[PDB]
Amino acid sequence: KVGVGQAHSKIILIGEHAVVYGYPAISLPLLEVEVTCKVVPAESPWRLYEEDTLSMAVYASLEYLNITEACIRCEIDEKRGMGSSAAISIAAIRAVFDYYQADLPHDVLEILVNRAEMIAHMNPSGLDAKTCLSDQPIRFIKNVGFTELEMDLSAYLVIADTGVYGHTREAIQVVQNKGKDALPFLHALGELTQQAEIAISQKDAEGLGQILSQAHLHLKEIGVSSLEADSLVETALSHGALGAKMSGGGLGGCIIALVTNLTHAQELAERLEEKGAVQTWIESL
Amino acid sequence: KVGVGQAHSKIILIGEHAVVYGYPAISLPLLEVEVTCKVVPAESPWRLYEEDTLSMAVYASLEYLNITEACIRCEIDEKRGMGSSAAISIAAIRAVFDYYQADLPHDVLEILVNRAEMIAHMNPSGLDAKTCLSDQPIRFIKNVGFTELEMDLSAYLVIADTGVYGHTREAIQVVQNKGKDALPFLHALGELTQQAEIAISQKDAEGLGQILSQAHLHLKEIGVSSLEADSLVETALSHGALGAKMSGGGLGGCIIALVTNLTHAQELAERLEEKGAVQTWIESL
Ligand SMILES: C[C@@](O)(CCOP(=O)(O)OP(=O)(O)O)CC(=O)O
Ligand SMILES: C[C@@](O)(CCOP(=O)(O)OP(=O)(O)O)CC(=O)O
Ligand SMILES: [Mg+2]
Ligand SMILES: [Mg+2]
Repeated sequence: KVGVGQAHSKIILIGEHAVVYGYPAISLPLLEVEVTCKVVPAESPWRLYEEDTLSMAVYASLEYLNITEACIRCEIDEKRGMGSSAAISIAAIRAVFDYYQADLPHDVLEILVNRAEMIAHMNPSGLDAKTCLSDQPIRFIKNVGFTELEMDLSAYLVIADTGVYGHTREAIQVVQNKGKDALPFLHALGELTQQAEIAISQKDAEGLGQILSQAHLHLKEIGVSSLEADSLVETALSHGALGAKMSGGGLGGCIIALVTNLTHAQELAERLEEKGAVQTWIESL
Repeated sequence: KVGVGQAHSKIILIGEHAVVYGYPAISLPLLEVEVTCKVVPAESPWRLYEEDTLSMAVYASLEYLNITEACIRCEIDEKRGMGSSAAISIAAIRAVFDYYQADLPHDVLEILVNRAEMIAHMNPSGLDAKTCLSDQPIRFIKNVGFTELEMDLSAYLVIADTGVYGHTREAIQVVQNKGKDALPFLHALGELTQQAEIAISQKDAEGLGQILSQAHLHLKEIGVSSLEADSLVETALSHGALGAKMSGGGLGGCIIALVTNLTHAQELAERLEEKGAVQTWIESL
């Protein structure tokens, strides 16, 4: 007997970092980008060596089940770097309960994914987890709620993994340390997110693309982008992408690019891997 | 013309600090404990000198309304120290919109109170604001949600203000810096909150009181209580309180004590002010 669990991932269109301060964020489920965790028997009991979201999901699950001596090991595993912190949490929790064949209502799961994220010190706005449990793009505000969005632009979004494992915590630190000097950054993002909705409302991928490139500049100035991400966006843009920006926690992670044609989309991903992206993925919009 | 806004407050029964890591928290509306803010005309435009939740509520309101030159001043004002960070935010926002006679749906308000709290760097779990907008006690978990609780113990809760202005941010820092050593603290609180629900379910004020005293010890050990708070609880207990603990952000703030008789309640508050509490208040349960 082996326990297995699997979660889908997501990608942030816009609102990264700003969501942390109560500003809206729009994100898209990545239903075909999944993560899997297996749980197996072990000689010695399971221990806690780190504050990473996986170990933390195990712990939070064990605490719940009330098991201190869990003689088990929980490894991971696709599309590697495209699985988020929450995605990993969800998968583990499921794998753990499944191993123990424990009952798991959706409320509980959601409660435990967010708790693991929190004790992993990821400082969740609640957006990652939320989107990984949704099957529709959503509009989100921390500590308040979300609404599902209609998303039909007949466009494609190309996702590229920078290869650099995102230092999300450090990124939140940067924006946090800026204090009041982040307000203009936050403000600018708040606006861009508003227009982003309009554009989406009007099914104007071009308008949208523009807004995204902008979002990237502000994310870059505030200091949470990366050279890998920046050069990938540049490549994106220098190949006719309606727009491009980094998505997620920053300081590593992924890039997203907007396009309205399939030939173009496949071309862009190729071009990107060619430039050094470890993986790519094309999502319909 | 003068703008005015008014919010009610709340008190945390249990889950302080632990709620920050995704653990449940139970809190009670304080409908008769209100805060008021007035907004008036001014010579020079309004500026931002600090990251305190009031100024932050003004800013977030102005940003929303899209007013940069707000030639206005927004002062505060009762039951002083019993008004929370969110309570102050709510009152200001209302006073500001009211001054401008701007439309304000409840969604917007709630969105702006939480945003102000966030830019004021208060690190809201969402509980303060939530309870200040509720008229029923609630069970709460960060980034997930809340449920209203039935609360009928025919008991009284005595609230005492330590006088020391709570250093809530610093307190969150302490628990944050403990890292993994806070897990046992969090765990213990998670449990206590569970029993707290049971007791409430069974209308067992004694059982409940016990749990509260315990909650105070763990809050004290982890290092977020205060001498003023501790000595007040001690006085509470040394006078037959079913239980007592600090409530709120810690490092200052208030104490709550449980009792089931009115004579006892009034007696306790007196005794407490006598010991140095700046204000007291008795809420029905
Ligand atoms: C900074 C944030 O606003 C965005 C984080 O984006 P992701 O959750 O996609 O990042 P990782 O899971 O670390 O790869 C934090 C937050 O809102 O949770
Ligand atoms: C530490 C916390 O869990 C409890 C804060 O309690 P209050 O919001 O009542 O404190 P103040 O408004 O500063 O007086 C933080 C949180 O959950 O928001
Ligand atoms: Mg994340
Ligand atoms: Mg507060």
